Amino acid sequence: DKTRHAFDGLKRQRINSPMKRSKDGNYEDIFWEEAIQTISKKCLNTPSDQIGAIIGEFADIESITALKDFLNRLDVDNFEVRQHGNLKVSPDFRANYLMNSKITGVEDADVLLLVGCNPRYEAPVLNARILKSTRKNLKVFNIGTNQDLNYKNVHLGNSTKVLKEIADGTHPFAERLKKAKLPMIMVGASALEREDGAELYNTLKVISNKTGVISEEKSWNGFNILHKEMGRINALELGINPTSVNKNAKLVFILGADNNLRPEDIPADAFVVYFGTHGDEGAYYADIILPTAAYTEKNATWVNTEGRVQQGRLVVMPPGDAREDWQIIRALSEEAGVPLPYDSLEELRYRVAELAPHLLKYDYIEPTIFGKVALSAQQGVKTTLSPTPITDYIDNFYMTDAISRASVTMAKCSTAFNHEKFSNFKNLAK
Amino acid sequence: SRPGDEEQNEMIRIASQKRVYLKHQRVDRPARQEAAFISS
Amino acid sequence: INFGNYIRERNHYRDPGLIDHRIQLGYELLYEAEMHFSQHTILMQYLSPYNTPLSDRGYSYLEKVKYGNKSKFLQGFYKGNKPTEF
Amino acid sequence: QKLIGTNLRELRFVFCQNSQRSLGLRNYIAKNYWNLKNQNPNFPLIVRECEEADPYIIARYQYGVEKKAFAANNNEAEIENIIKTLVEQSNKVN
Amino acid sequence: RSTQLKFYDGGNRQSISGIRATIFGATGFMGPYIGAALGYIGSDVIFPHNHVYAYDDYVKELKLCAGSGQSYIMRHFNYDDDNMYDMAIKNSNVVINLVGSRLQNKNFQKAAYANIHVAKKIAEACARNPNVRRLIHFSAAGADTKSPSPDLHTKFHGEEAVLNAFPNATIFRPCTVYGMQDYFIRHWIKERDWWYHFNIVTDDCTAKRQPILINDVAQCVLNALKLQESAGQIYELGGPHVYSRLEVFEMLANLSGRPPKLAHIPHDIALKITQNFYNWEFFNMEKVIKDKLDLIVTGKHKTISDLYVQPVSFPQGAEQFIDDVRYRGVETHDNLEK
Amino acid sequence: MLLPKNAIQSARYFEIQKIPAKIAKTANEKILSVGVAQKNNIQPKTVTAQGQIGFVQHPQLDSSCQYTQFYTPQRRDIRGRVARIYIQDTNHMHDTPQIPEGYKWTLEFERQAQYKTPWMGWSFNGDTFSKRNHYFCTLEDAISYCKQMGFGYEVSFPRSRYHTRKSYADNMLWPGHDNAV
Amino acid sequence: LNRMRFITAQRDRSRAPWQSPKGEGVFQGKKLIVASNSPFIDDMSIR
Amino acid sequence: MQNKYMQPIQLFIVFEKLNSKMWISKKLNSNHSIALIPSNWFYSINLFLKRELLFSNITLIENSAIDTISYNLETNQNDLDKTNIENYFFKNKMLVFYNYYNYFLKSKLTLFIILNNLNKNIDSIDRIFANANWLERETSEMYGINYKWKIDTRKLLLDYSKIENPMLKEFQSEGTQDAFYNIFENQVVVLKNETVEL
Amino acid sequence: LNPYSYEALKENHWLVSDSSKKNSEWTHKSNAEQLIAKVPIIYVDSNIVRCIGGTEINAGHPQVYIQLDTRKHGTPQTCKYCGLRYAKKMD
Amino acid sequence: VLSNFEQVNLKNLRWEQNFKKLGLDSLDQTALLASIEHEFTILFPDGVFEGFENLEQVVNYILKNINAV
Ligand SMILES: CCCCCCCCCCCCCCCCCC(=O)OC[C@H](COP(=O)([O-])OCC(O)COP(=O)([O-])OC[C@@H](COC(=O)CCCCCCCCCCCCCCCCC)OC(=O)CCCCCCCCCCCCCCCCC)OC(=O)CCCCCCCCCCCCCCCCC
Ligand SMILES: CCCCCCCCCCCCCCCCCC(=O)OC[C@H](COP(=O)([O-])OCC[N+](C)(C)C)OC(=O)CCCCCCCCCCCCCCCCC
Ligand SMILES: NC(=O)C1=CN([C@@H]2O[C@H](COP(=O)(O)OP(=O)(O)OC[C@H]3O[C@@H](n4cnc5c(N)ncnc54)[C@H](OP(=O)(O)O)[C@@H]3O)[C@@H](O)[C@H]2O)C=CC1
Ligand SMILES: [Zn+2]
Repeated sequence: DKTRHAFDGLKRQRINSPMKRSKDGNYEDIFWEEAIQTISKKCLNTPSDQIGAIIGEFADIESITALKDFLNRLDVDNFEVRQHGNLKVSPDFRANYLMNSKITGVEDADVLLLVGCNPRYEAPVLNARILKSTRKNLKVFNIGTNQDLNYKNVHLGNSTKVLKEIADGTHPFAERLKKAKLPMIMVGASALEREDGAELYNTLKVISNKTGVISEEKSWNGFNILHKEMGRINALELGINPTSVNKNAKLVFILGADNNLRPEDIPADAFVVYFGTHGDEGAYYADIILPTAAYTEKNATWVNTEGRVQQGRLVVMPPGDAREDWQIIRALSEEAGVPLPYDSLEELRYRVAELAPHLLKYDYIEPTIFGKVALSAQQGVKTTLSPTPITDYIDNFYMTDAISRASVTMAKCSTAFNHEKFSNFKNLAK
Repeated sequence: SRPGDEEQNEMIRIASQKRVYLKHQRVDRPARQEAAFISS
Repeated sequence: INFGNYIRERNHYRDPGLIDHRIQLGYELLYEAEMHFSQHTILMQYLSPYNTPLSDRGYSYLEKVKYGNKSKFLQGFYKGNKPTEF
Repeated sequence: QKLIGTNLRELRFVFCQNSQRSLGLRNYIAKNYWNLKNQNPNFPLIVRECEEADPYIIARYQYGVEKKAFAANNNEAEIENIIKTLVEQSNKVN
Repeated sequence: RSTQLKFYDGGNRQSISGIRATIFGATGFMGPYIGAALGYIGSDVIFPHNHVYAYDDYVKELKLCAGSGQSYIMRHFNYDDDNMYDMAIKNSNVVINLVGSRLQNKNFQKAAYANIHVAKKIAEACARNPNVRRLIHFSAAGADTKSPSPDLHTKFHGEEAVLNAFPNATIFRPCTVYGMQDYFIRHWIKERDWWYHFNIVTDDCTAKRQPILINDVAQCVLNALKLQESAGQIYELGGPHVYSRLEVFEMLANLSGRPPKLAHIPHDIALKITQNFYNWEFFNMEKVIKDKLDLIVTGKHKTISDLYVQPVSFPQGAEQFIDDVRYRGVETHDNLEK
Repeated sequence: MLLPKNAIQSARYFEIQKIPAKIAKTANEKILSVGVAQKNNIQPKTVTAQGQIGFVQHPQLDSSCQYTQFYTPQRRDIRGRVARIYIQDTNHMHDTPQIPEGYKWTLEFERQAQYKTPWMGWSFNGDTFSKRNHYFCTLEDAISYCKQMGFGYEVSFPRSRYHTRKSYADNMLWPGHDNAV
Repeated sequence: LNRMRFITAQRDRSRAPWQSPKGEGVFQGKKLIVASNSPFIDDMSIR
Repeated sequence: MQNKYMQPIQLFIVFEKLNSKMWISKKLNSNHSIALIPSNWFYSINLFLKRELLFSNITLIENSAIDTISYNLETNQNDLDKTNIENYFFKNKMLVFYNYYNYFLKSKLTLFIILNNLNKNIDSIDRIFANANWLERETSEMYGINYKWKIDTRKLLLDYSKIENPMLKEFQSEGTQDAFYNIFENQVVVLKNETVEL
Repeated sequence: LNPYSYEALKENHWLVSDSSKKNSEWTHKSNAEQLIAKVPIIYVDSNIVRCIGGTEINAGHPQVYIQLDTRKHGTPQTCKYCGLRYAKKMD
Repeated sequence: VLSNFEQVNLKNLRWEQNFKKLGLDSLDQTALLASIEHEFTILFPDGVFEGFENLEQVVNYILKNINAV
């Protein structure tokens, strides 16, 4: 329902011109030339040490590639400014941050264990597929919150004690996994985004290797990660490290990020340039605002959670004076004096091929033969978890992103369904 | 006989071939792709 | 020279039949121009310079002054390609 | 191998996973990725696999400067030599 | 306030330029051209007018500037009512003023009214309306308080009043503009055709002239709108070169093939006759007075180069407008075909 | 929409199936020469209705595009544009349309500026070229048309339902013994 | 004379511009604090 | 079909090197017959028609062309049979059809010619049938057929100083340019096209 | 009676209501809503009422049938073609 | 006449070099020959028009011609 009725957000609260905010806080419209010139002057003045960036939720391959090239030419290497929550996963191998088993792997696995994941709220179609699989042959276990899943599940726990026991092998679920053939482990990105995300990730790696989730004889790799940000998936695909965080940044480039932003993340004295399409959030932290295109208005590439690379096509042109984000970055680089080697989509995609060629095979999942190496458990790692519950980030299914927040149908759905769906208890009927 | 008679015959031959549509062609669910791992 | 540029844009043709058809059309349009069948403003589109100002008008170099030594991509980006009102 | 972090800003290996032309680089990466990672904990070592792709080692040094080395039909010793040259040339580059 | 104007000039008549413009005094020679300049890119154009006769082609052709739904004609305009101006410029972010004393008017009171009262009221209305981003008033080159010409004398005060009321107003001071419907080339042709033997001059014909093409003037208007910094400054627009009246006569004669003949009438008697008899387009005191005066671009204000418009030379620009009126002497048989 | 396998084996047919490999000409392309080589090595060598990997082919402004008619003094943007070639299936709303779809390849052009005029709120298109889609019986014909007219083309291959066993007896199934665990 | 209302309504049917803050406003670090303009009531937060 | 009808087999009896493909349907008149004729024999066939005894009293009623490249069966796709004439439309660039009426035989004869060459070359017959002049001029201009040995190739029903083939399925009904009046040029000009979409 | 309240939305089919009925004058360029609201509820004995929007076929809207046997007794039901509201004469 | 064609430098002009050396393609050559015909009010037969290879040949032909104005 979100993907069916959230397009209404694109119809209002749309930024349609470059804007600048005065110290008093009075926004005023300006020309693209003026905005780019002032941004370039700020970039030249600011040393590369105190320049940082934030990746948005709806960032695409082309935009992230242009931003990465521009920051590299400016000598900026840190692409995160938020320190509260960062995804703890290395972008070296695709196998270590993509679902090794495809979306159809649930139809093949016999046991599926979720860690901090709520498929009903995130990827409901995946939840329906899991329902089909569990009705045919599949047993579902859950470590975290006990959400009202449409199918029966075995709730092992909510703390990291269960993970510690499984890793140590004293938990009976270790024997259960060993008995089971083609087991699958699905972990939500929030669990890896926890402060101990690296420790939890290492614990999952060792558990998978010990229990055979990654088996050469079975030729099976059941380790999976369910993401919550298409922009984060694209950044990982292009190789941007999510852990690289600039603690103190004087010049912040927010590429359409509206979730998790807080005043503490942006230093009071910083200069903020926000590439965005809606003004719900991130447009109030911005000293300069640059309109960008949406997914229905940008001819770009998108990599989904399972690693499938698809092409998002242009339906209608960006509203008002909005420009494509990659074009904006190209113009900014040229004005700042570090021109990028691509002037069109074809040349930008040639650069994308330079970085990672597999993104030029649209609607296809490129296999990787380094899954075992990437997910192998190293010796001497921390693997020390915290005694706290594992939770799910989604609270209101109908309000998760800026477009949904700006949508009217989503607001009607929220007011009509939140009170009826909220329940601190579990539906024992199912 | 003129030179183009062969081309005309080719056109007539190709015009008589049976034709089917992708929409009505059966497609079976592919089997699970066997994951491969680099040795050593 | 302008009509020469027009022909140069089409010089890549390698089909004798298409070339013959094009020559027939060209002779027809030339005859129309001779006989005043066409209007001067309608037929001067073939003779007009590709990148040079018309000799009977004063040209504006504001765009060149503003975007001196800037890539065509940046010039087009600043110019825009869609009305901004809607 | 211990100075990769300071010498370079990124290392990338783009190759094919089922081609003899890439076999050498493929095997070298599979064998030495963890060694290099342990030597340089936080350095970015990206690995990308695409069928029928030319082997390439891309070293990004600084200020958006990159050098691409064609590593086709190269033994593991040749890959070691190329990587060592790329690491050592950082001083000359900057 | 803000003088910025965001408009798209890459579209044709059916596009949306982003300019909503009210053009006062568009029934003159230059009015249709200025209106078409904005209309052809998709801008909305309003033409307030109180013109006699209503059925004149001058009023009629204003509808061709933009098209259907974009060009509007506001008839029976009252020039002494502020509500009329408010209605005219209510939805316009551009206000162009070309309301100046006609060459047919010799009354100082009427000239002052046209060149001062209307301009000041338009400027006051623009000041009242906060949505009027740009104001472009059309003055005359050589405007001065000591100028003998009542037109120039009143136009200087008019531009001063416009600047006082609306400090962000842009004042143009074009030189003698020529074109198909101008008062210079057409007047030359018509006078020589009506006399058939001479053009009647009333001075030594040493006055300097710097003609500019109306297309160049329109391009200057567009460039001034594009350039935000042009607001609140005075511009003098003219051709690349300066010619005297005698040189202009010689150039026109050479271009058209018509032998020149200038018949001199004493300036004093001509002035007395024109000031004591009825005046119309082809017989007026303003022409007699302006014959002696110099109407050229001075270095005291900004020039056309500042607007970044390269005007075309007078010999090249005026040649096309005299093709029909060409001397028919000895010509080749091939040229006889026509 | 599918002639018999290897029914046509003409040189022209094989040429239509084959896609050219780009040659770096622009300065940007020369700078990205490695990218061009990678794209040439990776993209599918030939186009057939049995293909499964989508790809984008640049416009081939060569002697082959001499048959285009959309290169005129007034308009010079139609040629070299990029189209989309895919099968348009029936909407999910209904299953038995009066005029069924999915029996032909649709060629589409991304729409340019679309604005509602102020006087009446009527929709206007900046360009009139991309209003209607084009239809072809075969992907080979569509690609041949693109090559002849000098348009670049993305190709996205269709996806259809997987055949599954269907039987009314599946409604009645014996769950099993009660004691079963 | 009221063409502006109709034009704005037609433009908003497809795309409604975001109303940016004007004048002096409260600041929390590098953030401008503005009350939500959504007519809908946040029932879950209220109760 | 309760009339006396005979196939026009004389053409194929005389032109012994050609194969016959003929149709008659109740969708047409009782005395109407369609046939397939190759382009390289079209001119000679018309020569024979114009002066054969029983075909002497023959008049070229109509002539036109069809852009068969974009032809698709939108309904009842499976009902198509190999004997239907529609099978020759698929994958063929153009199909030019002529229609004649014969008075001696009280018959109507249509000939279909398939053009597969990209330049659409075909021999004209306006030198045999006088009224074919303007018919072929219209066909050539509207569909771009390159008629050869034609009496007059000048356009007919198309605007001055313009080159286009509007009837091709690629072309859009709204055209590519609109004619307005320019005040600066004081005359009618032609510029790019912007139209209304319902 | 807040038009955006959950109760109001549920009662009005999740549409924002206009009690004054004046906004329609601009939204739909007519006062037909105000005019039709004046007609009172028509009470019909039968459980099902037939409406043709006139006195004879083809003089109104297509013949339609409205169920007056609501799950809650006496609830008026509005015709879709015309705004006439019919209710069962509960006794 | 050549002054119109700004590709060629009239200063260091060799009358024996080919039009291609001067910097004129076939279309430029045809335009230049037509311009020379207009200048001298003459008409080059097809054979000589196509046979011209440099400016010296044109000069010699015009010198021999008596109708040149
Ligand atoms: C009968 C009773 C018995 C007793 C006898 C009584 C007297 C009998 C008289 C018999 C002859 C009568 C002849 C006139 C008939 C009626 C027409 C007429 O009056 O002229 C208007 C008529 C209007 O011109 P048109 O060709 O019809 O216009 C066509 C379009 O409108 C033009 O279209 P366009 O698009 O080309 O427009 C161009 C522009 C014009 O073109 C231009 O743009 C360039 C010119 C602009 C300035 C024009 C200023 C005026 C120029 C006057 C020129 C006069 C001609 C001679 C010049 C000689 C120079 C050396 O248009 C105009 O402005 C048109 C001209 C306007 C003229 C306004 C003044 C006219 C009335 C006063 C004339 C006085 C002339 C005195 C001459 C000396 C007499 C000794 O023609 C003239 O203007 C020339 C008239 C010349 C003769 C005047 C005779 C009356 C005065 C004689 C002196 C006093 C009496 C002496 C005898 C007393 C005996 C007791
Ligand atoms: C059959 C009818 C014939 C009618 C012929 C009429 C001839 C002209 C009569 C003029 C009467 C003037 C009365 C006194 C004016 C007082 C005002 C003044 O200041 O005097 C100086 C006037 C004023 O002109 P001015 O330019 O000096 O000053 C303007 C006035 N102030 C300063 C107040 C603003 O000028 C004159 O010399 C007299 C008026 C000349 C008018 C010329 C146009 C006449 C139009 C006639 C139309 C009818 C045509 C009939 C034939 C139609 C055939 C189809
Ligand atoms: N050679 C030239 O063209 C030059 C022109 N200019 C300036 O540019 C302006 C436009 O050029 P141009 O078209 O030639 O000028 P015009 O004389 O042709 O036009 C003047 C306009 O003002 C109107 N007008 C005149 N008097 C009044 C009045 N008392 N009250 C209200 N409206 C009046 C006129 O309408 P109506 O028809 O009803 O009288 C007309 O529309 C000139 O007015 C002049 O100020 C400056 C230098 C040279
Ligand atoms: Zn009813």
